[PDB]
Parts: sequence; structure tokens; C-alpha cells
Amino acid sequence: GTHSHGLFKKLGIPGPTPLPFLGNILSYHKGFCMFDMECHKKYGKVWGFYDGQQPVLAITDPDMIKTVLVKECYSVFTNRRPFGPVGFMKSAISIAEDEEWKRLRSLLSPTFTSGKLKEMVPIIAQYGDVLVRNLRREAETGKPVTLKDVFGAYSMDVITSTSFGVNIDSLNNPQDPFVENTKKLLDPFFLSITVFPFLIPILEVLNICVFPREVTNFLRKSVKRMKESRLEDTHRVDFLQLMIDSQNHKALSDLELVAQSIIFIFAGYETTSSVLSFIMYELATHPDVQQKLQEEIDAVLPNKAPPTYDTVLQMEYLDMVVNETLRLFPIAMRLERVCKKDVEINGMFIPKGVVVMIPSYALHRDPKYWTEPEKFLPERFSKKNKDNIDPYIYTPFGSGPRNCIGMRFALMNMKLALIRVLQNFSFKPCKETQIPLKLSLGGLLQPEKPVVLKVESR
Amino acid sequence: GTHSHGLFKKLGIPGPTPLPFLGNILSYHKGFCMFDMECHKKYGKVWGFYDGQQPVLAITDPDMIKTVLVKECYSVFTNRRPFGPVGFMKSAISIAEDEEWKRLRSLLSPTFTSGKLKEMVPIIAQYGDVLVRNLRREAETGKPVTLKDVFGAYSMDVITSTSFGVNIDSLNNPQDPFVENTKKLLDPFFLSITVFPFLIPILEVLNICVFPREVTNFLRKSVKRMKESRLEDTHRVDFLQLMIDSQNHKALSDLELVAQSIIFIFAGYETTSSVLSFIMYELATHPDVQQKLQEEIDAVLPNKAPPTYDTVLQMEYLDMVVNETLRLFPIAMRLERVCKKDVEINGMFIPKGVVVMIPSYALHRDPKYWTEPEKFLPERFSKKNKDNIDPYIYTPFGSGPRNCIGMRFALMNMKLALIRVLQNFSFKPCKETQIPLKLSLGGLLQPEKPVVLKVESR
Ligand code: HEM
Ligand code: HEM
Repeated sequence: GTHSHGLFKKLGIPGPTPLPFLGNILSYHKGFCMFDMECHKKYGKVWGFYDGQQPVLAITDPDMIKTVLVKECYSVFTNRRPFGPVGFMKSAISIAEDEEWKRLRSLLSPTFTSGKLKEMVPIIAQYGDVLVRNLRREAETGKPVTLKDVFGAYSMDVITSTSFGVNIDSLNNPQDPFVENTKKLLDPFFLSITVFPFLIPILEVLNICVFPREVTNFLRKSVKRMKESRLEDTHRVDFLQLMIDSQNHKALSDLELVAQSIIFIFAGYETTSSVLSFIMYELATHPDVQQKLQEEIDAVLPNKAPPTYDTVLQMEYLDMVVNETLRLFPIAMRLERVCKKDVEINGMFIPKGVVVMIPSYALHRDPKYWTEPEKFLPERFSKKNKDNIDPYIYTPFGSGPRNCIGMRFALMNMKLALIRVLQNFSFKPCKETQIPLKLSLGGLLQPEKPVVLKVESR
Repeated sequence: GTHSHGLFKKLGIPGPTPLPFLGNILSYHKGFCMFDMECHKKYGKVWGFYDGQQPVLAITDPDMIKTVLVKECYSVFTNRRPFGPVGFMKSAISIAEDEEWKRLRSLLSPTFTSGKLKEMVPIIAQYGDVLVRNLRREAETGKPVTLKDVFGAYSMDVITSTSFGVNIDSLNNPQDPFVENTKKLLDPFFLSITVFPFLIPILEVLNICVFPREVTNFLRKSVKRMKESRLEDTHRVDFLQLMIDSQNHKALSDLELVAQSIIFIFAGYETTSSVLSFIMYELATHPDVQQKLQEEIDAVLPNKAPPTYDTVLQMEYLDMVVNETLRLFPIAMRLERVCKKDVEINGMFIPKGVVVMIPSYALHRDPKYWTEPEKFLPERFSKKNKDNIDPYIYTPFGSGPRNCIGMRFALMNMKLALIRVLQNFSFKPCKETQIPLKLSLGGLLQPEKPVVLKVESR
């Protein structure tokens, strides 16, 4: 019941009073983000709460965040919180722990270099043209457009060609065997898990694998079909080939190959589609920002020139818009590390087993570091003001050795979509648009209502 | 079902074919020991089997046993197999893992030194006189005596005075609050656990603590009564004081104090009582050995002189009888270590998670190292033949940093009992005696029938 619920009281750490068994999970009715901002406002820099029987310690001090994410990563704070039923996804880089994660991290790090990203921008740019082609149709209909569907179709077209080389227009091909099996996904079982963590091993013995054995065998058989058709018949630049070439520490196995590719699919579809919808909402509700970005894009790229890797990294106002949107909407919301052993960081005793949490959403809106946090102001990230941003308060991609390994890929992917879309269209709020935007009440950072806007042709 | 049952087939390791879910647990119908000897005879030096879904690898090569128990103890083979419902006994030295065990081992190692054992032999010898006093009564009745009851009463009298200083004659005091609460213990739930390991965390949330909350609070309140009555009112030589003094790495906590004392109670009652019964069986069925031991005891100790610490370690034939009995009856039966990470020891790939097992019982009776293993021959351990015994085939107390920390205490305790008993009595087989002795069919090394013998007065 209250087995470990007296931990934070024994250490003198404040926090909301936990209920037996449940802990503080009932305080999630307002959302992960609202619960973090209220605890930050009512407890100061450090507080604690319980996800069931699991004690969670939240820290907001910049030096402690640097100590947890960077200084004591390999020694104390290496792994993340486990785990609903895992299956074979234990070999996933974002799920692996300790030395197995370090092996996968070092094996997949050369894949996400800027040199390998630069070789992927011709393929990613191809579907930017496909994106505006499906947007040209939905704009000429003369009625609001749900940005979740055109960005989700674009985000999948990028992740299928970059991870496997499969080149399909998803929006106009409702069912290419590959598209549908990738669409087979995916509350309130997640809160049941956090309050019944002892029932997780039972879902392993009942062979209740979280992923359908049909799609799993598909991707596993689709990959082995690709590995066999390419060895040898008879130069490719996808994530699969970059991992196949690395197989010739110890090399990755064939099942480990499937595990990482499933990660990138989950990593690209949810995030890039949601962040692009957040950006277009801010661009539509701030037409002055949208015009200045279009004026910059027209300058570096004359007469709608095709965006390239070097021309994307030259646009400063584009990078300022992406960073300011990621401040208001950090899709990860939280950063988490498990304390492997008893440690003393910056004057605090952190006992073993406690989950250290970085409230990234609450830090991005804390009035102590941000002037008028609720407003979309891209000028915070200009070269004049960029210096005075603490890189441990603003952590949209995390920090330390276990930060987002696909940060460069995600930034390049979203910018290539924003450029081609803004070169052809302008976006204004319609009457179905939710103004102001409300966040989802669930456990995902997504708009409560799908973003609908007007789309004109330039 | 057969999730990891194909592990030993992938590594080319022989072993009995496992059944789905059950594995090889049905082969335990003949006993842990018979199953190890059959697998040793039918597979050679190395084989594998499954306790449910848990793969177990047995090794019999001396160099590999030394590598697992000594060379790669801290690095690879540090912890033992876990764990039915634990409760607060996670702080037990024999259950603790990794650095927490090393902390408890170094904190309790100075307690089991020969200097501290030498200061305990006057108190242990007091109950040797109590042992012969209760044996003088049960011998004058002129009928067979169950050695389990007089040795169990003696073994408890030693463990209560050495661990807490409580001085009570257990046999004639049926219920001293302390005696009974120590007698509140304790199949087929153990095999249910090995086949349902996922149900162990459920016994933790149901507050089904394996130890009754009544006796547990008793010992916890009995210890705090002793710690408070001794601090200060107002020189003691028990295990509790040796651990109380060590509290003034990091010092042991009050709950950690109770955990280790519970270990010593379980460690002393079952073993010393059972081994003494095994010794007296061999002494009775080999009267030539019993006479030569009594002739040696009468030499060093004239006219039944009181045995002392120095006089015990002088008796060679007494040490030869104890060692030969521990060969035929190693009460631990098996030595186990968990492989923490992928390692390559002496030409073998040991994957992570595999339990490495040392069949101590089967090694002590292997005809390759022992001539006529089934016969009780103390001359194997004479100074002439003692050199040619491999210390990794004969491992009655284990080996390496995690061997039996109470080996010296157990050897001194049993010898002090054997001396005082053999100084006064002789032992012959009666008609109720099970000849030849059969081992228990269960999961404990104890006689199938309780050892009953004739007891005469000298
Ligand atoms: C807007 C897009 C994205 C954002 C904002 C984002 C953000 C994050 C954050 C905050 C973390 C956790 C960092 C930490 O715990 O310190 C993370 C982890 C990770 N991300 Fe991303 N991510 C994005 C897209 C992607 C993409 C497209 C990929 C791959 C194709 C990717 C791959 C990963 C991986 C593998 C990890 C775990 C790294 C590890 O455990 O070593 N992410 N991401
Ligand atoms: C005839 C009596 C005894 C025998 C044959 C015996 C044998 C053993 C064996 C074989 C092990 C495992 C070694 C390994 O895994 O390598 C062990 C462990 C242990 N024994 Fe004994 N034992 C006896 C009595 C005792 C007594 C009386 C005590 C304490 C009062 C004791 C305390 C321990 C402890 C604490 C461990 C675990 C050590 C650790 O995990 O670090 N034993 N014993």
C-alpha cells in the first residue's frame, strides 16, 4: 500500500501527499504537463511524487540537470524507467540498458552523422514535392484542411524511404502492404501498468506481446526480403543499408536490425507530424511571423528554388521558428533517468531506485527564465538573445550521451517540409480552428482538436 | 512456453530435452542429487537444463569452477539466483547482490574471525554439557533415541546464545518466548515458484511476506529491546554485540542488523543438526572409526577434560571424520552463481542470465576423483592423502569470496558437540535404524528416516 510512500518524507523532500497503491496518479487528470507546472509552482526547485509505488523526484536546477544528464550518465543515471510488456524490443536503443545501450549507441551513432544526413536530403526533398502535390488538391477544394493527415502522410513517406527505401505516395495509395502494416498502431492501459507494475511479467508469459505477431513478422520478413534482395542484386542510402553495412564492439544481429528500424518509425511518425502541426498553427495565428519566414525563404531560394542541405542550415529565421515552437511544445514533455545507486549530487542524497525527472514542459514555460512564456515569440532565439538561453532549461531533444540521436534528422526533415510548403501556400485561421490551442488531456503532447486552417495558393 | 528452451541447442551444449513451461522440473522426482549424478554420467563435464524458463548450466571442470567462484567473482559471477517473496530480507548477506553484498560481506567478515570464534568457545561448550545432560536421560531410558531432536535442541541453544546471548535449555524449556518464536518455521510452493516466477512480485504487493509479521516484529522488537537494555546497562561476546559495535563503507542499519541475525539462525539450526546426525550415523555403522576417534579424544583430553579452542584444532582424526561426512553429505548440494554479462571462460560462451551450477553432491561421489565413493572412509583426508584432493571438486563450504562465512564457526560448533558426546557415550545401530541411510526425496539434504541409534554410557 504505502510501502515506499514515506520515502520523500524521510528525506525532507516536499511533494503532494500520495494515496495508498494509487500514489499521485489521480493528479494526472489535468495532464502530465499541468501536474508538473503546479508542482513546480507549489514546491520550488525540487519535489517528489509517486507513480503508484514508484517514487519520482523532479529537479529544475540547471547544475543538477547537467549532473544527471551529462556528468553522471554512465555512472548513476544511465537507463530510463522500465517497462510495459517488451517482447523482442529489449534490443531497442531507446529501451536498452547499461552496456547493451552503449553498444547500440556507438553502433548507430555514425548513422546519424551530418554526412549521412546530407546524403538523405535528396530523397527527403522528393516527398516535399509530393506533400505540396497533395496539398494543392486539398487547397483547391476551398475548405479547411486537417494538417494531421497531410503531415502524417508526409512523415510516413519520409520514414519509409529513409528506413527501407520503399518509395510510395501514402495519401493516394491507401494500402501498399507496407503502408498499412506501418499504420497498424496503436491509454488507459498505461495508467493500469503504472499502478499494476507487478502484472507486467504476466503479459510476457501469456505471450501477450505488445506488437501484433502479424506486423512484427511482416517487418521481420520484409527486412530479410530486403537484406536478401540487396545481397546481391546488385548503392543505397537508407537507414537499413547503413545498418547492414555496419554488420561487416560486436556487430548488430538481424533481430537487432528490426528493433532499431521499428524505433525510427515510431520516432518519426508521431513527432514530425505533430510538431509540424504546432508550427503551422503558430504561423497561422501570427501572420507577421509567417510572412517574414516566407520572405527569408524566397531570398536564399530564388523563384522557389529546390531546398538543399546547405541552404536549409543557412535560414536563421526558420531555425528560430522551429526552436520557439519546440519551446512551447516539447513533444517528449519529460526527461527521465533511473538512479542506479546511492549518489550525492549537488548537495542531495538520491537513493537507489528513484526516477529523476526533468519537467521539460514546465521549464520551457517557467517565468523565471522566459519573459511572457505563453506567447509565441521567435525572437528569443535570435543570435543576440540565443546566448542567454540555458541549454539545461531548454531541452527539447534532451541532453548528455543519451539525448535524441535523431535531432539533426528531425530538424532537417521538418525544415525541408516547412520550406516547400511555405514556398507555395499561405495559412490563415478558419472558423473550425481551435483558438487558443488546447493540449490533449491524455498522455501525449498533441492538440486537443486537430489543427484545421485555410490554405491559399501563392 | 519454449521461449528460451532452445538456448543450449543454439550453443551446442547437451542436456535433457525440456518440456514447455515446465522445462526439466519433472526430472526432480528422484531428487536434486540423483538428477545431477544422472546428468553428469550421461553428458560428461558440462550439460544444461531448464528450471522452468530459467536456463541452468552445470560445470564440473576444476579450472572452470575456479574461474567462476574465484577469478570472475566480482566481474561476472557475483550474485546467486533470485528469489521467492523477499520482504525486508533483501538486506541479507546471502541474498544481497553486487555492491550491497560486498558492503555486508566486509562489515560481517571481522565478526567470523578466529579471534572472535575463540572467544565464543566457552559459551558454546556450556551447552555441550547441557547436550550430554539431556542425552544422559534419554540414554538411561534404554531405548532408541532420535538424534534430530537432541541435536536440534543443542543447535538452537548454541545459536540463541551466540546470536543474542539468550541462555535457555531448549529441550527442558518447551516454551521460552524466544525458543518458540525461533521454532516458528517453516515445498511444494518452491517448485510452483520455479515454474511461476512471474507470480513472485504478486506475493510482494499482496503483503504475503514469507515470514510471519508476528515473529518478524518479535525479533525486531526483541533486538531493539536488547540494543536498548545494553545501551546502557551497563562486556558481551555474542553476534549481536559484534554487529552493534561495528555500528560505531557505511555502518549497518537497525533493520540490517535483524536481517543478518535471521540468516545465522537459519544457517545454524538446519545444518549443524543435520550434519551431526550424519556423523553419528557413520560413527555407529563404522564402530572402528568411532573407537579410534574416542581414543584420540581421550588422548588430547585426559579423563574427559573440557574441550578448548586449541585442543579442538589439534584433533586430526576428528577433522578427518567431519570432512569425510561432509563429502558424502554436502548439505548445500549445489553451488550457484548468476552470469551478469556475456563472458568467455576457459573456452565457453556463457550468455547473460544463465545460472552456472556446481553439482557439489555429484562431484563428491564422482568415481573419477574418489575411490569407492559410496563408502565412508575417513582416511581420504589424512595428511598423506589430503594433498591430492582438488579444492574445487570437494567444496562443502563453497569457494571464492562468497564461500561460507561461517565455516570456522560451524566446524568448531560441531566438533565441540562431537567431543563432549563421544567422551561420555557410545553409539550402536538399533533395529529402527535405516540401514543403509536413504536421502530425503525432497529438496533438502536430510535423512529420509530420522536417525535412531542406541546410546550407552561409558
Ligand atoms: C521533433 C522531433 C523529435 C524530438 C523533439 C525528439 C526528442 C527526443 C528527446 C527529448 C529524447 C530523450 C532525450 C533524453 O532522454 O535526454 C529523445 C530520444 C531519442 N530519440 Fe528523438 N526526438 C525527435 C525525433 C526523433 C527521430 C526522427 C529519431 C530517429 C529517426 C529519434 C531517435 C531517438 C532515439 C533513438 C532516442 C533515444 C536515444 C537513446 O536512448 O540513446 N528521435 N528524442
Ligand atoms: C555444516 C555447516 C555449514 C555448511 C556445510 C555450510 C555451507 C555453505 C555453502 C556451501 C555456502 C555457499 C558457498 C558458495 O555459494 O560458494 C554457504 C554460504 C553461507 N553460509 Fe554456510 N554452511 C554451514 C553453516 C553456516 C553457519 C553456521 C553460518 C553462520 C552462522 C553460515 C553462514 C553462511 C553465509 C552468510 C553464507 C553466504 C555468504 C555470502 O553470500 O557472502 N553457514 N554455506
